[PDB]
This record gives sequence, C-alpha cells and structure tokens, in this order.
Amino acid sequence: GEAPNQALLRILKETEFKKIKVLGSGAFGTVYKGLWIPEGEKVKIPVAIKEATSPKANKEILDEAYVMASVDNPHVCRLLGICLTSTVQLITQLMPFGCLLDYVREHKDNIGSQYLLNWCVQIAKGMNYLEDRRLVHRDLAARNVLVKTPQHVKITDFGLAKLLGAEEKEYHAEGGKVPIKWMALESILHRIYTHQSDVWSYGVTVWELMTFGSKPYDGIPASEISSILEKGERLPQPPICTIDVYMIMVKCWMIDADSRPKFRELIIEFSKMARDPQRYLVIQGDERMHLPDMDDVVDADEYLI
Amino acid sequence: GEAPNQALLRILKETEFKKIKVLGSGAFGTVYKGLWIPEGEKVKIPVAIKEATSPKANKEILDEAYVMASVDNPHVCRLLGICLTSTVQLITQLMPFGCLLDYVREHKDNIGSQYLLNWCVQIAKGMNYLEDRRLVHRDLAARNVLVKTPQHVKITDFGLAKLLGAEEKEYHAEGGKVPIKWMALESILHRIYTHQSDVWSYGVTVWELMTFGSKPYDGIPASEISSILEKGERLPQPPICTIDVYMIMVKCWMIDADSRPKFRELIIEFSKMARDPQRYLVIQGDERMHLPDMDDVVDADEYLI
Repeated sequence: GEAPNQALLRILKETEFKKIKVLGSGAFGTVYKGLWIPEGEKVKIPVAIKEATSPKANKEILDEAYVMASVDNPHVCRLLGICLTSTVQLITQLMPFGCLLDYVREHKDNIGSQYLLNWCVQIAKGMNYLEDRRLVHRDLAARNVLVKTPQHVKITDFGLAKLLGAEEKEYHAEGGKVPIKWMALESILHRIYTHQSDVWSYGVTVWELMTFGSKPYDGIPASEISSILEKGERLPQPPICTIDVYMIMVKCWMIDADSRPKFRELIIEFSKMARDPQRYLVIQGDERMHLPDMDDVVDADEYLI
Repeated sequence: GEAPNQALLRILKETEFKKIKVLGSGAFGTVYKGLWIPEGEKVKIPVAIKEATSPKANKEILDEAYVMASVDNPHVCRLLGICLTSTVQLITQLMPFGCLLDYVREHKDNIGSQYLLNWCVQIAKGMNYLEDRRLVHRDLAARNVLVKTPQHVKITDFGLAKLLGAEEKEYHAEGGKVPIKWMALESILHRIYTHQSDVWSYGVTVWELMTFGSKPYDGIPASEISSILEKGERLPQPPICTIDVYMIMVKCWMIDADSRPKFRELIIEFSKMARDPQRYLVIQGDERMHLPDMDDVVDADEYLI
C-alpha cells in the first residue's frame, strides 16, 4: 500500500504554557505568543498558541495537526504538540517576524536582492521537501510563509494540504473557498491539484515578493481570472526583476503542467542567481541595506524530542 | 559578475491577434502571418506568429524568447512578445519577403551589386551588435536572415545563440545537429564557438549571396568537410566576385581565428565597396535592375513599448 506514517503527536499540559500576549484574533480563532516550559528540564521554548467549540472546527484543526506533525524540514513549520483542553490548542514554533507578505510590505526600503533570492530558494526547498513526502500544499502564498528571522523563512498553513496516495498523481477536490488568484488553471477549471499546480502558486508567491507585496490581479475579480489565464495573460514583470528571474515565473505559469519547472529545479536556478544577486535583481541602493527571563530560552529548532 | 539583463518580456493576449494566413509548417511547428491589434490604441501590427506540447519543445522556444527579447538593433529581428496559451506562441515582426537565401534564388536576374554589398554591410552590423552584447549566434547563414524589404534585412533565428559570461571568450558545447558546412574548423573539431567563429559563417553567408544561393560544398558530405578544410581548401570564388571581395571571404576562413577579420572591420570594408558597387561586383546588366484594412497599420519598427 503506502508507507506507515510513524510521526509522533505530542499532547501537552495546559500548565506547561505561559501565554505571554495575544498575537492574532478573528477568522478561525485567537493566536497567542507564549512560552513552553516542559516540566523539569531547564528550557523555555517560544511558541505560538492557536486556541468556542464546534465539531466542524475541532475536526479541521486536528487535521492540520496530523499534517504538521508529519513534516520535518528546516523550511516547514514544526508542530510542537496540541493541548486537549475544553477547546483545542495547536502549539507551534514561534515565528517572531510574522508572515513574509507583511514583512516585505513593512520593510521594502531595506530588503535587498540577497534576501529576496535566498527566500525564494528556501521556499523552493520547503516545497521540494513536501513533494518528497508526496504532500500537496494547495495554498502556497506569501501570507503562508513565516519569518523566523530575516534570513530564515518557513512554509506554513496546511489547512488544505493533502497527502497523495501511493500512485495518485492528482487530487480531485470538491467545492469550498479557494485562493483563485494563486492557483493553476487546471485547479480553477477542474479542481485538480498536483505538485506542479503548487509550482504555479510558487510562481505567484515569488511575484508577490519581487513586487514587494503587491496584489495578484489587483482589480480583476475572481470570476474573471479563469477567463484571463486562458487568454494567454499572466502577472506583469516586476520593476526589479531581470528577464532571467521573470522568465522563471512565467514558466511556472505554463498551461501544460508538465512543462512547468520542478521545485528541485527552482532550487538550482535560484541558488545560482543567489550567488550574484545584483545581476538578477536591480534594487536601488541594494548594496547598502541592513536587516535584523530568557536565560534558558532555546529555539524550537534546537529542542529535539 | 555580469550586467543585469533588464529586457522586458511582453506577454500578449490571444485575443489581440488575427492569424491572417499560414506561412510555414513542418520542422518544429507552424508559422502564421497575422496582425497584432493592441487593445484601444488604433494601431495594427503585421506579425509572424510561431505556434503539440512537449516539455522538450516549450523549453527551447522560451530560450529563443529570452534571447530575442534581449536584443535591440535595426539589423536583428525584434521579438514582440509571447502568448502563453495551451501551446506557446512567439510573436515577432513580420518579414514579408521571407529569408534572404530564398530571395536571392528567386530574384537573381534583378539583384545588382548595390543590394548585394549593402546586405553584407547590414548583416555585419547586426553581427557586430551581437558581439557587443557578448552573444554568439552559432548559426549565421543566408537562411537565417530575413527580408523586411529588399533594402533592409535582419539577422534572425537564435535557437542556438549563447550569451558568453563576463570573460568567457569561448563556448564549449556538446553534441547535437549542427550546420557543419557553415562552421569554423575549431567548432567542428573541438565544438568551440567564438565571435570569430561567427565570422567564418559570415564568410560562407556572403559566399551564398554572391553565388546567388548556391550550396556550400555542394556534393561533399558533412563528414568530409573537416578533412577538406584541413587540406587547405575553401569555397571557390564566385563568378561576380572581384578578387577584392573574395579576398575578404577567404580571410574569414583562416585557421587562426584571431587572424580573421572582426565584424566592425567587415562593416568598414564593405561600406567602402558599397560606395562604388560596380567596381567590386561584376553583374551583367547591373545598372539596369529594379527591386521593390491597413489604414492604421504601423511597422513593428515604429511601435515602441
């Protein structure tokens, strides 16, 4: 059949956390910034605690947990565990600088080509890793990438992720709210998802970064996209983008999914470019830009089982 | 490192074209004659639309696009843009009179020295320009030169073109179908390409024109050329060629690449000769030869970004 998923789902005690401050609130629920202090061992771990109780809700959050607990890569958010209190709580590694989309918007004037190209590589590594685990993200976007530090980002939000069977190359899903502006044509017309359709979204993510946080098809309404993409149109070339970099985005947008590049290739291409950043991204004043008890604090990346 | 290629790759909408008639068909795919009518602006642009879908194919056509979009000279075909429909489409400026090779064959009895010598100059200008852009064509031949008008030709077909790095004077390629009869010795023996090896091919192109479309080494099979060129032999002197003009071809065929003339020199030499055409080309009846809605039609050369 398929390989036995032997991941471990850790269940934590409510008394092992110290919600220090609220971070988010609205949509699904409320997110907290806090510390995880496992009993005994002198270690304090910065975490993001995501906490009403509706069978519809719980059902979904546990699924995210199934997925997060199954992944293990430096460029994918690590799940620390869950807490089964009145209302369920997902405990993940704290990503202090928030999501990339907000970060590029809030820091434009200080983000140079080295950072842009390196993020591209890191994300491609994360995605290539998810491909190995035969996992289709289905919602890759600048907003779903968190910032541990300006030098280290991680792919997150698996609330739509899917694990493809042994040899189930596609994924036929049903109705439901979907980020249309980030999806391949085949997903808008036949609600099909593949690793290659993830590449398309990767392409749009890269575009979001290059444009420093612009909005895909800013103006055009969701219902037209399908029409526009068929007409042969695609997102415009970002101002800082050399034809080399934009030439790669465009490819991620081929109609023929098998014509698009594979994450392992995007990794190679961007790695080369990242070796001479100023040759592929023209950013004004590029070279002159700079980007960034607790005695027993340890990053989640250093706390291992 | 190297200079940032800031060319713009324009992506056009399928609904902006009017394929008027087919032009070619076979080899790679099918070429169409048509009009490009950008939405709004009252302009109609005559274009050549080059349109199955195989990852091997698309990969190559996009590369041609990378190159064409990177060039900008009056003697090099201008890329108008591409269309990302089911199957990719390269949109270039329409060259009504076809390629030069066919043209000289079809018009012999009406092509005089003024035209011959002026084409030579124009091509040399195109090639000299590609040298500036540190670009090695690798497939210069009478068939790869299009005719916008009998007075204006342009270098085309960059399906083998290469962009040499900062100080990468040579280009070591691998196996693959190659126009052997048009290549320097060093390219047949060590698959090396340089601007100087482009000169060799230029020499053979000039020879093709002077002989009005003859076939290089007409008879001798590909496998012998290498042998023949080493023996000290070269293409014969064309009937209309004075020793002055043929003396220039021969030079382009030196074994010592650095002994061959440079495109900027071929430009000077032919320009001088073009000032008194009948002194360098003896063509019978030379002096008596003559060579050649749409209300908002504008040539691509007049439509600028």
